[PDB]
Amino acid sequence: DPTQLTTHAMGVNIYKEGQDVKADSEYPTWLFPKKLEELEPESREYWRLLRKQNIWRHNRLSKNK
Amino acid sequence: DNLRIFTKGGSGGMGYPRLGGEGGRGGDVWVVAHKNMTLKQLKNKYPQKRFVAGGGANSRVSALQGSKGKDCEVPAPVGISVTDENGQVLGELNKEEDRVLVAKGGLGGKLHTNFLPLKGQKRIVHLDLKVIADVGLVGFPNAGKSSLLSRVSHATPVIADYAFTTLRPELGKIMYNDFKQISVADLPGLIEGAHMNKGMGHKFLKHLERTRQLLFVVDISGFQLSSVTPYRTAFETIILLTKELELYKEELQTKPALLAINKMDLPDAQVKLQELMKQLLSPEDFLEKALEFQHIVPISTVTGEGIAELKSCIRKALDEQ
Amino acid sequence: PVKLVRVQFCPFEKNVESTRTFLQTVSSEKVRATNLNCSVIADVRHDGSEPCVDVLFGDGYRLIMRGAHLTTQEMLSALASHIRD
Amino acid sequence: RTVSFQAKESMIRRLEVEAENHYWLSM
Amino acid sequence: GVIRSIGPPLGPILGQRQFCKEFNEKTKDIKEGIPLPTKIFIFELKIGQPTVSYFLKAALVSLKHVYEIACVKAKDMQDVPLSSVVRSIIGSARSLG
Amino acid sequence: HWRVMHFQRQKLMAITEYIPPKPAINPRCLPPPPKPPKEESGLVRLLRQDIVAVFRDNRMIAVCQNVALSAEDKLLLRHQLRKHKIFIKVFPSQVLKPFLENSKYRNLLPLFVGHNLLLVSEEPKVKEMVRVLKSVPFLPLLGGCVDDTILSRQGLVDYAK
Amino acid sequence: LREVVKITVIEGRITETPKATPDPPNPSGQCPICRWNLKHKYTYEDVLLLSQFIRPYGGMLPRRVTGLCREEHRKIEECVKMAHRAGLLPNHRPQLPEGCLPKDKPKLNRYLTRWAPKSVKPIYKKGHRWNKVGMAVGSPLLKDNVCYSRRPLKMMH
Amino acid sequence: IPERSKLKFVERVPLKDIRGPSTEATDFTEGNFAILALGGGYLHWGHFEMMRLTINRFMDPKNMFAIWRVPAPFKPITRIDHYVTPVKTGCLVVEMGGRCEFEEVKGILNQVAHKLPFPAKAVSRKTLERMHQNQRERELNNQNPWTFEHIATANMFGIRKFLSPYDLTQKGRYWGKFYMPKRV
Amino acid sequence: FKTKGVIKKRCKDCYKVKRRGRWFILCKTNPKHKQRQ
RNA sequence: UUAACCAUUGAGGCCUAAAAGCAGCCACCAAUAAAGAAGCGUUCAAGCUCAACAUAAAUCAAAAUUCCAUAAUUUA
Ligand SMILES: Nc1nc2c(ncn2[C@@H]2O[C@H](COP(=O)(O)OP(=O)(O)NP(=O)(O)O)[C@@H](O)[C@H]2O)c(=O)[nH]1
Ligand code: FES
Ligand SMILES: [Zn+2]
Repeated sequence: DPTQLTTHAMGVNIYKEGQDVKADSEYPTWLFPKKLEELEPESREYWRLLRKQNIWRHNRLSKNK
Repeated sequence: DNLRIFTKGGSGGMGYPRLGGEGGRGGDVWVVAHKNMTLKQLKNKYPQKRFVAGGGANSRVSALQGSKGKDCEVPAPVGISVTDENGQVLGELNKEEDRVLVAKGGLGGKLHTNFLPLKGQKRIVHLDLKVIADVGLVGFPNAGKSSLLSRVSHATPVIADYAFTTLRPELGKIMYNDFKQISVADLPGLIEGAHMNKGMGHKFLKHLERTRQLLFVVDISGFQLSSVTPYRTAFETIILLTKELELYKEELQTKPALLAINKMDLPDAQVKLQELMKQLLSPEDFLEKALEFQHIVPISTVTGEGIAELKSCIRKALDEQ
Repeated sequence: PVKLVRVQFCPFEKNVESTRTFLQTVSSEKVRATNLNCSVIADVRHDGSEPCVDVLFGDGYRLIMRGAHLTTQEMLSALASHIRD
Repeated sequence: RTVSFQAKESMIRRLEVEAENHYWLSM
Repeated sequence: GVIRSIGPPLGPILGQRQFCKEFNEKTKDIKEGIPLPTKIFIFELKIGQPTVSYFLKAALVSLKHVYEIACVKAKDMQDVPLSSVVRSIIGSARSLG
Repeated sequence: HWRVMHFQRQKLMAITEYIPPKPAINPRCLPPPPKPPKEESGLVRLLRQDIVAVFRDNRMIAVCQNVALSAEDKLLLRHQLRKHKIFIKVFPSQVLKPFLENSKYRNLLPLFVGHNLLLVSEEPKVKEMVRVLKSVPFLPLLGGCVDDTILSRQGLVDYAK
Repeated sequence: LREVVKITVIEGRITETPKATPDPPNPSGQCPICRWNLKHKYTYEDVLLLSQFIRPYGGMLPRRVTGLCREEHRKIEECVKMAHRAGLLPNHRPQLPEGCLPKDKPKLNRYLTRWAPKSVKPIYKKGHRWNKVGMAVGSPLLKDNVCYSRRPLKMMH
Repeated sequence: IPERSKLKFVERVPLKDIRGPSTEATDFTEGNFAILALGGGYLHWGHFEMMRLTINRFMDPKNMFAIWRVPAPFKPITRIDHYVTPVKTGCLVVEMGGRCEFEEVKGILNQVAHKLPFPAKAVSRKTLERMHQNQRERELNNQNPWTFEHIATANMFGIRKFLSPYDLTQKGRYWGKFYMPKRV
Repeated sequence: FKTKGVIKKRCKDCYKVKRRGRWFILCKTNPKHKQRQ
């Protein structure tokens, strides 16, 4: 759609008040699953995914019953 | 009362080469009319619904012909309509001594012809006694039909507070001083249209087809029922009721029917009852031909007022046809 | 079916954990709604006072026991028998 | 059908005597 | 017992003890076409940021184009880390559509 | 099917049966073998650091019993506490104990009792902390330390004034 | 040992209990039986040892409290049944409700009873010489006890 | 994961064969979990179908695979009614493998083994190794001075009058078509 | 009560007992789950 | 080896209005001290609640005439 890729955008509220109200500067510049191999044991996200795999490992056995 | 049954025809016995001859035709399934009580037995007793027939004996030395197989039979209620899995009506055992070749036994295996053996046919057959009530109750959700059935009989009907409730119709026989029993069944409130089987659908609407006559409850509160935003008047509801009934089946509209006004207790309902008197009969501000049977009586189920009056009218129409 | 339930204990003294666990089980809002007649109350102090629990009924029966030598299961089971009356 | 205690003991005795026969026949 | 999902007939329990007009009124306060998480709790009433499902469809979406709606998420997933909700919509974003 | 074996052959099998060696003392009854060396999972190492980090950052550590409230309902209380910039901490105290054994705080072990939530902040809003406790009636307070001073609930309430 | 007394007010009072005799003959024994070198030297007749693990009404104490190993728990539990069925524990009888009385039948003397007498079927067809159906005596759990006979004990009679 | 993870079909039509220790299919080739024959028996095509249908339905194509470790039926049988595949004790009838633990495949493999014509068991690589280690351990630490081989080979007691010539090779582990594990 | 050679639990609520010389699986929620050896 | 505990969204989309861990198929998903969706529920979401957090311990070896010696667990 020509409008959405312009200033008109689905992201900005399309409310009756908003009505599609763009540039990188206008939005957080800093902001501009995963692979356990990259993750490090201690790192909270590692355990998260590893436990996801452990839970999936439990789900692997659990699903079969 | 709309159960289903699977069957399997017996297989054809394989022939004995070098002049042994034909094989016996496989056993075939013949549903046999018996005492009407058998329906309870069929659905509950012998729960396994597969009726299979013995295959014909294979041709033996000395050119013995096949035993012709062992047939299988299904006792069924009198008046049952035999229909295919697809819903096509194979036949109906309306009268006694009415056997039907529901399934075909395997063609007898003949070595001289092209096919040495041949396997028996097996199929799913619906055998159903959709409620043949003397009259049936058709209304939109929250109409009050269950409440109406509650007081005429002692059936403890499920009261549908919300739509899509009381899915299974509840059969109630109405006793009279003349010792005549009239069976009335209340189905759940139906949606507008339903020709596409939306929501509840017209699957249960086959039950009405069996019923000789139709009973129409007309909730006065239903008049201008906001719902999502249809805001249907009772006048509109009847027009929709007539239209939707015609779409499902033309004959249903022609079938004898009666009208039952409901929820007249409220004083505003009485004012609406005068509006109900206005709507139909004489032309109003319409918003195809439609049918008005005029067998309409004003009653209120909650107050139990005028219930006795309606009873008489129903019996008169029944005794007439 | 309980008019009021009172639990009393002294925190820093390391004598009874069962009383707290019974308080913890009582803390569970699940039963608190079932026995809506009673408003749960928890209080603590510093004195050398053995932990105690007091249950009050409308009929006037008061059930009081101390956790020093009572395990949470017993009181609970004792409560269930008393509630039946 | 199990084998008695008499039967198993007596054979082992005969085996031991025959075991010695092996040794004395080696020199 | 919120009816969370991306009046009288919908809310009959309320009669026993408004959202119909508030729904269409809020339908103006929301986009006509984008789904919304109906925070119609069970009985306080509230509603906030819309959902990412149709957002991608009508747009697919650039990083600038998505961070702007992240602020809409920030406007009311009440978790403080706004970066996290971005991943949330992102997680749904890949799965959805 | 089994085929019977000549007696003599059966006698041979009876005498050639395997005999296992028997120990003088069952290993179980004997003193337990020296414990196999245990290892510390990375989470525990990080967990240990987390407990050290919260103590270093937060001057006041108070102890309020846990209730295992629903996560979303817990977030409701947490949201109220977050509005007051007071944080909640929960830890597998099994690793907490080593620190308390040898640390500036050594008399708080009795206060810590299993399922007990922790209170941590940078400001001693003790009066508001009691006020936030009044939000949930049953929710009790066991004690702890405020501004590096160990005290019980009654002292904390007097300290609140 | 703590006992609950009721009055309603109910309270549990702790009383001092006798302690184990000091200086076990074989220290470093994990389980209590092994500490005193009793691994394979007790049978159902040894009430003095067995009674120590029995509740006042004849029930077995939990394994955790006694501390016995699983192997000896099973052995101790089995002998107690045989001790009970043999009428060796007359003071540890069940706590029949006040509305009940003993079965009032005469009691047949037993010993070395593996199974509960109520649920054993009679052997109508006993069988011939190398077909005999055997009547079990004793418990297999005690096969490892020290034996002072020429050959192992006859379990099946 | 092999592309043809599912078990292939087996063609219906192409005394000592089962009376001794096996010499083929005794080692895991690709999979980690397999069914071990504990006796001598003949596998007809009906058994082959049961193994094929049961295993194929359960196994996950993404994470599991299976292969056949025995030849198709080739031995004639007369009242040429049908052909039976001979199997010797110790043979691995079927092999399974993939990114799965043994416990997941234990139930199906054990269920399939029960319906086989001969006694069988489901064994992983570890379990098969453990079984052999236990067998060797029993032989080394046996406290019985006398063993079947020494008595038979040395003709002690005049035993060979009552023994078959094959008995010396088997050493009493195998009798007829049955395998006695505990017998050292 | 079916007398079967192998007794197997069929649901979580099923429990096992050893009464009158035999093994029983008794389920209060679903009496169909009862088996005797 | 179960102990008695606890279960945090944009409905992940799309083919069945729309399909919620979960009609169906594919992604295989969201922050957090900590949770992927396991049974299952659900028109779909009702949610009954598994695994986490958060707590404490944890594979085998002796049917038909009328039952049929008697008995017996330890003395070297
Ligand atoms: N005021 C009033 N209320 C009535 C009357 N008849 C029924 N109701 C009310 O209508 C409520 C809604 O249920 P109701 O319509 O009776 O049930 P139903 O007949 O099974 N409905 P459905 O048509 O969907 O099958 C009932 O709870 C009852 O109190 C009446 O004559 N007057
Ligand atoms: S022999 Fe030591 S635990 Fe019993
Ligand atoms: Zn059950």
